[PDB]
Amino acid sequence: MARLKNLPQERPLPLASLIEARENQVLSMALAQSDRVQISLFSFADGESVSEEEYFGDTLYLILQGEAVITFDDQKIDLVPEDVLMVPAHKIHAIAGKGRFKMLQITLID
Amino acid sequence: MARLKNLPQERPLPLASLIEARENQVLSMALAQSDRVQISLFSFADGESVSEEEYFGDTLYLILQGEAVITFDDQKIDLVPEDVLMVPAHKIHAIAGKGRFKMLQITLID
Repeated sequence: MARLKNLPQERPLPLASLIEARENQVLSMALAQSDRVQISLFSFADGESVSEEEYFGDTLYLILQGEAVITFDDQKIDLVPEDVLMVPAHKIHAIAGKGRFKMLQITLID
Repeated sequence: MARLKNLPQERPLPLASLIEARENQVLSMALAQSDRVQISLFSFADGESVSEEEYFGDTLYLILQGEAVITFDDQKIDLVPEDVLMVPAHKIHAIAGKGRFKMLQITLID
């Protein structure tokens, strides 16, 4: 079964408050158990993660806190809190922090 | 095919900036074309919409701008910008603005 998880149901909280940010560690939390959609919170700093990724489905990134940079093909795109960017299926890309940051990722597995 | 849509791909924007808010009108924008997940932006004011809803899948609400109140069963829960609340499948609920507001809704069709 598809289900949302790890989110408040009785007292609302800011989404950024659900994950810490660390200088030297990468943190992640799944917000869905689903075969059709992956929804995750992530935090890291600088290039502590920074793998090149290429997903089979479309992805939206939402910056919750801090600044980040996304790289693909021709461009470095800078992001600040509240920015959203959609990266289409099969677009090779990488994301890195400009310092510490927190983001929400939604990816279609499709 | 499942796909994300109506989101910037080359210049990031704040999610709240993608929809206006109006006193007397309800606005909506789909951010996905999918059979597995519904992702939408909505804005309205007060009880201009305010239907009681009951979804077959889990829903997360994220307040982008303005204030809102969610009602279900025993409780009125107040929300402010950046708050997230998850409302599980089959929980009857209603959402109303405390004035104008904008929100993101993610609902599993499952």
